[PDB]
Amino acid sequence: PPRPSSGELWGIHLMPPRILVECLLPNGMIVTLECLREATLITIKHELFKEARKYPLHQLLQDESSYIFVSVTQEAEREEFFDETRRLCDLRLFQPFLKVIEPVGNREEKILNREIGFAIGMPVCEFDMVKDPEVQDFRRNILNVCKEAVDLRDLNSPHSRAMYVYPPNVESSPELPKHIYNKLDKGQIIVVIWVIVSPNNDKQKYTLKINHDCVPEQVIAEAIRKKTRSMLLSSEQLKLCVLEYQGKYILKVCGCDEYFLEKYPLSQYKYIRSCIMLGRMPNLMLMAKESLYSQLPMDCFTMPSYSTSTKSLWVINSALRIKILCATYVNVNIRDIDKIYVRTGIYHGGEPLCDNVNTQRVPCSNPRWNEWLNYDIYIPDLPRAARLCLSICSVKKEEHCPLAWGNINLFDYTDTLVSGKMALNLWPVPHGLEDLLNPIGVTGSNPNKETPCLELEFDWFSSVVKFPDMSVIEEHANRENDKEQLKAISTRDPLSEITEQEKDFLWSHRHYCVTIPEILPKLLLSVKWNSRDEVAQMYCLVKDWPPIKPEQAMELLDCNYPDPMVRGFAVRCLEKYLTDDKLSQYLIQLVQVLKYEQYLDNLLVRFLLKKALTNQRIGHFFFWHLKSEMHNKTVSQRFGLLLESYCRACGMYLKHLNRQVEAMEKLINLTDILKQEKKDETQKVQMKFLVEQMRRPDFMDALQGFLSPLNPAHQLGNLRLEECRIMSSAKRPLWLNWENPDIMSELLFQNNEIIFKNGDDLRQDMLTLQIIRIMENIWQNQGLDLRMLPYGCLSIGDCVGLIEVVRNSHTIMQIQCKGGNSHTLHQWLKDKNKGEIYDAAIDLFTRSCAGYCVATFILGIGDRHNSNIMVKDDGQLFHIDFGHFLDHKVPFVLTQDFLIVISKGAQECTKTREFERFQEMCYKAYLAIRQHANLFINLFSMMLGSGMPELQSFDDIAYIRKTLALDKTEQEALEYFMKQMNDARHDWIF
Amino acid sequence: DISREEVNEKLRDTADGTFLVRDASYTLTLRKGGNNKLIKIFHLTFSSVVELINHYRNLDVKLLYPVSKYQGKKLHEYNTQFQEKSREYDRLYEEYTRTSQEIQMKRTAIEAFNETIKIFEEQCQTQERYSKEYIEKFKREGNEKEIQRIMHNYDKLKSRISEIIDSRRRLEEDLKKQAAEYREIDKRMNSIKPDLIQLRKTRDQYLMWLTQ
Ligand SMILES: Cc1ccccc1[C@@H]1NC(=O)c2cc(NC3COC3)cc(NC(=O)c3csc4ccccc34)c21
Ligand SMILES: Cc1nc(NC(=O)N2CCC[C@H]2C(N)=O)sc1-c1csc(C(C)(C)C)n1
Repeated sequence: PPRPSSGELWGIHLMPPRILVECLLPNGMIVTLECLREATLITIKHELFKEARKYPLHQLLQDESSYIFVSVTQEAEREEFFDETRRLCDLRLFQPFLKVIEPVGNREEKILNREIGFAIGMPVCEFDMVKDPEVQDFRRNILNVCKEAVDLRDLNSPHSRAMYVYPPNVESSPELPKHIYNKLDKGQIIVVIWVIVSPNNDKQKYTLKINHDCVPEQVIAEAIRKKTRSMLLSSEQLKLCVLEYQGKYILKVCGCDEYFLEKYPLSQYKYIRSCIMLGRMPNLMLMAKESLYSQLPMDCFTMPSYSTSTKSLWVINSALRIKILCATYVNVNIRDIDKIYVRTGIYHGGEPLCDNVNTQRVPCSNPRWNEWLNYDIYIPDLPRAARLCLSICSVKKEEHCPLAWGNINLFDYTDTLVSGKMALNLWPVPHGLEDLLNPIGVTGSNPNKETPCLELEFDWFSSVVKFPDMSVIEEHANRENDKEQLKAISTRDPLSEITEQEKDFLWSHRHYCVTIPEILPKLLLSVKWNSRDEVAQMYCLVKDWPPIKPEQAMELLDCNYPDPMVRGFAVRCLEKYLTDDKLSQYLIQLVQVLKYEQYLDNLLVRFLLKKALTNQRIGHFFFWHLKSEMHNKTVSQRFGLLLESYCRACGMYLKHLNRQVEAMEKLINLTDILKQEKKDETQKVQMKFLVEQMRRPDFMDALQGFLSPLNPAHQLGNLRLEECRIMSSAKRPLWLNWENPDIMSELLFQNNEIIFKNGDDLRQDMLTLQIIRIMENIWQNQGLDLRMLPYGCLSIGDCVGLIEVVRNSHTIMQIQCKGGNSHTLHQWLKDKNKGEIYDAAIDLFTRSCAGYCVATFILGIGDRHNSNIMVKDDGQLFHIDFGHFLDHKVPFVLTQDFLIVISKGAQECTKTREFERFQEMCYKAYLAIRQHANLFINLFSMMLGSGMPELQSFDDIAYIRKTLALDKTEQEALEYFMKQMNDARHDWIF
Repeated sequence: DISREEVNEKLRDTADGTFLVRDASYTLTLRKGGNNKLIKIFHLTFSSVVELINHYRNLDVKLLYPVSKYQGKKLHEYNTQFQEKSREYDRLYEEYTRTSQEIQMKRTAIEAFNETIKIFEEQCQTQERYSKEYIEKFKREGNEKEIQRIMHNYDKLKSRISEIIDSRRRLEEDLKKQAAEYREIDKRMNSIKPDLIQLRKTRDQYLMWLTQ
């Protein structure tokens, strides 16, 4: 099992400077050697064999080059330390000892296996010992997706490898909004290409002015032409040279690892489109093709070690029946709680297929029922995604409360109906759930066998009952001026109530609906899933359904749509239509919806793992998102088996990921010590402790020269130690600083700053920030020029995360503290940006302020404290720390402060020329989100699975409807919002 | 004009076919399948809603059970006895979550001790294998001063195993101490949570603007 802390030994956070390690020599002897914690295994082995000749049986000991160290780790496994560069402190030992042996078996296999294990945080050999067919099949079978992806990466290998590793960071649509054309100078952008031309950084500029819609090759071509101008050749001799040498070069963003490897327009690359908006100068570096292509690890994925009568369901003429026999364990007062009973029910996702049926009451002391339970459903009428939910329940009659819960799939991954005896280790009830059953939670037995175990039995029939193949089902299955009614439901939100009248209305016109694809979600929640007959018709519909937007397909992957034909349609809509761009931005939701899938092997994971191993930028976040949720016991096995399959095939990025994982562990451990044993000590004492530990060679090596988890394009080079510090908070977050080793850091990122926080759940912030991005994206691509700042935030594990530092930004509180008044906020922004920038920086303030008032309101994150709003020097306003608000629990944050800045004039301003615009911005902004309500509802709907206290049911999400005023006419909703805007007019420390 | 979060509250552990009326932006909800149906009323073969509702009561499904409307300072005493239980519980769940992790830790540290001892026992087999030929050579040569160094070392090796074995065996006992402590925390949780269910339905109260 994973190790529970990041300590250097079991029990101990930090080894002291010198450790006595007990060495087990291969001749038999025990020698007790004093080692430095930082010491390498090379130096330990050398000092061991020196001192080993002072002991008996020394004549037996061969050259130390012939031997390797073996010890037990905190994960309770035998690690063979082949890499003897590793330090003592970094080994993660159980107890301070080492065993000298001669190595055995296949070398590269064993090393790779440890490497896969370290990144995941679980040993590989633990999967090898799992006694489960679905698990062992998943492992053998999933390698097919991996075989595809490796075969896809290596087609036209030089270019296609580079594309994997440095995918173009590009928008979804080439067409750019009209408000962005007007940033350009008569259809054209001024660019600077740079070149290195000698061992020393002898730098040369090339300022070009080129069509925004040029490809990188054409941008290169213009560079070549400019160099060639001094030379005297024909026009058709320029051409010859330019043409051949267009495709020996690659453009790269100065300051980070972002390459222009693909034939997209220059404007479609996010970095350029950002420069156009901000009105900045692009600096790209020119760089030789072979000089990148050589750096590419010539990689190759070789395969690992690991590689009866039936009748259809509809031939069986009976009602479903289950026997509840008895339970092993009940944890109960036996005084206050008298009796206990097993509540049961058959569910299709969250909706139940038939009445619930209970057992008789028994005394807690002897929990044995031994009773056939009768379900009000025919066996054929069972759908594919049907499953049993049950729980043991207590009584005071007067008071019912659930003790342990569990759900079981009624069909195997091989579509076999369950039969015979079966034990089920139950689960503890979640925190604030008082429902008798928990149909939401994972399906299967508890890995922790030290829990209440419920025995039960299912009927045996002549043969092995299987669910029929699709072709058999396809066989069986085979009004005017109410189209105003159909379209009018197909626009209404996914959480809106659809009456039994409107259900019967939709089902009746099902065949028509094929015209209006977007209605499928509404249509499906009208089907009676407890009808073999209705079901089979739908299946024929879904099979011949037109495609739909991904944004809308994503609805069909949440809890409410557990049917595999419904999900398979959805996944197919993504396979075809979802762009890498778009994928990346909804990756949080897509991973989380893997939970709701019934089986390990399925179309969605196969889709995701393909895309993850096809594109490294998706792969990186794919890894983290998954790894972060590994501590969670319900999902660890699946996500583990998945992260295993990825790490196997991902290539050389595993080594990059290990260095990240290692760097985070040190930081976890470092924080843990300050949080626990050094908790009381003053700021001076701690800071003294921190710099001492941060200077050590084990720390410096592990946390220098690795890629940021927030962004793998950003390299983190040498620590600027003098600028690293512990923050003020009682959780002790770490402000870190890095030199940027990129050759031309000066232009873009001289300093990478990251906050490392231990102990606070950052998933809420992570989900909030994602949504602010999409609100900006919707506004921007519709012509509404509102500028948000969804800074970087990543969860790396259980209340451990990183935060991007927005530079040159101060909280409103900061500004207040220095002076004070309304005019001082203005004066600061004027003070900083004067002349022909003052006009542009107020125009930035307005737009940012508007967006974080509309988004703030719709999300219900209004009435925010001043300390939580920041301003960049250039004038961009943004909100921070969305966790700090949703934990603690006026609609808008608009203040007379900011109104002075936007109007930029007389203090006594009710309305102004400038103000009126600002207001019209908000209305257009607000109305833009209202018209995209459905997407945000669905984004939140897919994150119900995820354990978050704020998103546990659809009832929580319904606040969004109230803010958007979806029920009311559009015109009305403007009025509703305008109320809130007006309404939000008007000792600060306490 | 009740909310969608208040229909579900009133259908919870109700028999199927319970019914009630609501205002729309009227809506006749119902309990059947273990669900919440909607059958809206447009405000029509019958000359009333009042006349209409009364027939069905006697897959069109019967209105078995009705919801009724009916069921200051002696509720301000009970909210005080909801603030005690809710603190006491969260404190138990705090202690439950810790103990849960700490048990899981002890269970790893045993597996580890097992694998550690397994290594050290192999060392005894290693040493007895190799020492065998050298012990005999020293017997022949009658060199006790050197057989003492071989035995001394073995005395530390076999001695070190015992120290680890009690370390393991001491933790195995502490596990059973912690496990029991864990069963009693969960016994005291499950015997408070029901109380906090039917002292919540109590929270529903008359609506006045003033607080406390
Ligand atoms: C679920 C939801 C969706 C969309 C809007 C609101 C809600 C919440 N449901 C509510 O009833 C509620 C109420 C407030 N505030 C009180 C109103 O008067 C003060 C705020 C919030 N916001 C969030 O919880 C929220 C914002 S982004 C994020 C990310 C992850 C988890 C939760 C959140 C909601
Ligand atoms: C976006 C963001 N940007 C930040 N930048 C800065 O703090 N500074 C840059 C200039 C100097 C320094 C300052 N103003 O003192 S912190 C942060 C941020 C985002 S979530 C967060 C919590 C840790 C509070 C949760 N914090």
